[PDB]
Amino acid sequence: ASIEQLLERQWSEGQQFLLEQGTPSDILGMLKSLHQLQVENRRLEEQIKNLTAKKERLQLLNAQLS
Amino acid sequence: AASIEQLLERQWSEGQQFLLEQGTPSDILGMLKSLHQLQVENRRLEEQIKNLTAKKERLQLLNAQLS
Amino acid sequence: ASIEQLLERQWSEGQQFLLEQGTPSDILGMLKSLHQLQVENRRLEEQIKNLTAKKERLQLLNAQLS
Amino acid sequence: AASIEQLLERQWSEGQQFLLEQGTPSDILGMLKSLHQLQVENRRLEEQIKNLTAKKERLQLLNAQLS
Amino acid sequence: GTYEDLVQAQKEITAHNMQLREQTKQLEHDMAELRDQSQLLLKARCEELK
Amino acid sequence: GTYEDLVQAQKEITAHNMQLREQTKQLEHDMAELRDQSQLLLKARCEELK
Amino acid sequence: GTYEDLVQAQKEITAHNMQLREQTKQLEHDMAELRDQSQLLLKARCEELK
Amino acid sequence: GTYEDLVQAQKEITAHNMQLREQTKQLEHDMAELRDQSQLLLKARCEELK
Ligand SMILES: [Zn+2]
Ligand SMILES: [Zn+2]
Ligand SMILES: [Zn+2]
Ligand SMILES: [Zn+2]
Ligand SMILES: [Zn+2]
Ligand SMILES: [Zn+2]
Ligand SMILES: [Zn+2]
Ligand SMILES: [Zn+2]
Ligand SMILES: [Zn+2]
Ligand SMILES: [Zn+2]
Ligand SMILES: [Zn+2]
Ligand SMILES: [Zn+2]
Ligand SMILES: [Zn+2]
Ligand SMILES: [Zn+2]
Ligand SMILES: [Zn+2]
Ligand SMILES: [Zn+2]
Repeated sequence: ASIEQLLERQWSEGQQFLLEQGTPSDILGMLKSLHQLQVENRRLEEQIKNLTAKKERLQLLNAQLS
Repeated sequence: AASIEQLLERQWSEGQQFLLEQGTPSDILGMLKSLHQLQVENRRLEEQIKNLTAKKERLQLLNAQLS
Repeated sequence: ASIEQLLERQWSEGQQFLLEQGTPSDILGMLKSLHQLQVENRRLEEQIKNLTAKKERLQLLNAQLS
Repeated sequence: AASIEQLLERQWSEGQQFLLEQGTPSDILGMLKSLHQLQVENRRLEEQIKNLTAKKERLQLLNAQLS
Repeated sequence: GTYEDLVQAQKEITAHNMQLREQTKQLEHDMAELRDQSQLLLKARCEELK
Repeated sequence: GTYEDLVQAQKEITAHNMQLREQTKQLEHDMAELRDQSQLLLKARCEELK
Repeated sequence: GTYEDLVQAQKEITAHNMQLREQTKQLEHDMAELRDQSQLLLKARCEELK
Repeated sequence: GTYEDLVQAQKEITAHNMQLREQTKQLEHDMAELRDQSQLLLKARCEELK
């Protein structure tokens, strides 16, 4: 596989590559913080997407019933 | 991979191959691709800025020495 | 006035009467707390009433326009 | 007011006179009035409870003394 | 709003009243039983004076 | 008793007021949704007029 | 530079996520309003059928 | 949603790009001016050797 699994695998790749590169740990700690934010964001975006879609279906339904 | 640039380019290919296979609209893909290309150009510019900034300072010193 | 002025005047009456009566101060302090709560409640009830009325008018309007 | 009861009864009259004059529906007024009357009956009951509770305890002691 | 508030107040005041009535009925019954004992015990004391 | 009645009234009105502060925010949101919908429906009715 | 870019991305996504937590609550309320309205409109259509 | 997010990302990435281009143009201009001075000053040193 899904969007989430591919993005975890790519994060895992990138993180390894940068460690081999000697990347300063403050930059790596920041990237780790960003990764967490992006994973959290995906869960919240999906909640919002599902609720939004149901809201719009209900608005349509209520316009037909009124 | 040789470099971060090559890794990002590979990771982007994988992602485009995934979205195409799950079936994402042409417009959304075309949007994501131009974004990708701007991000590639932006990193190139960030690098060139860093390099030109150091070179400028060395020329300032060179010019003072030659005067 | 209005409802609010009459209720303040009645509170002022009652409070005086109970003071003349020797009413224990813990009971009077509680009544004072209740009075404040009721005045606060009136302001909140009026906000709610006005918003509720506008919400219902908008729902009606949108049912007519759809 | 003579008493709290008389004050509350007066304050209620004033309030009913106000609502009637601002023009409140018959049903709402009829609701408020039965509420008022239940509150009057409730205070009367609260008082009688207090009095009967003390009397009961004095009879318990009286009966123990008479036995 | 205030209509639903009045319905709720009615419910609570009425439940309070029901409870106060039950309590008052029991207290009156308690008092009646205790007064019966008082009258019985007084009568026995009066009989002991004769 | 009357003391306990007052304590309970205090709690109830305190709770009710906090519900009304929350409901104010909900109703404000309800209004933004409604006005947005009004604008969309009006625009669509204006399109049908041509 | 790339460092500053990352700090800014962190702030933006942090802010966006807090907006989405608030929007979740709004949308939950929107749904309760909508379902309530659905039930009312359905009941009224059922009344007209007789 | 994600569509509006992509529009917003586009806006920000494009603004960033515009800024980076302006900065790069100015830096190239700075470098050109400084290299002109370098060539002038070198030539004067070479002339002093003759
Ligand atoms: Zn992860
Ligand atoms: Zn998910
Ligand atoms: Zn590079
Ligand atoms: Zn590319
Ligand atoms: Zn006051
Ligand atoms: Zn007011
Ligand atoms: Zn009394
Ligand atoms: Zn009365
Ligand atoms: Zn209320
Ligand atoms: Zn019994
Ligand atoms: Zn009571
Ligand atoms: Zn609402
Ligand atoms: Zn950048
Ligand atoms: Zn909403
Ligand atoms: Zn978003
Ligand atoms: Zn210049």
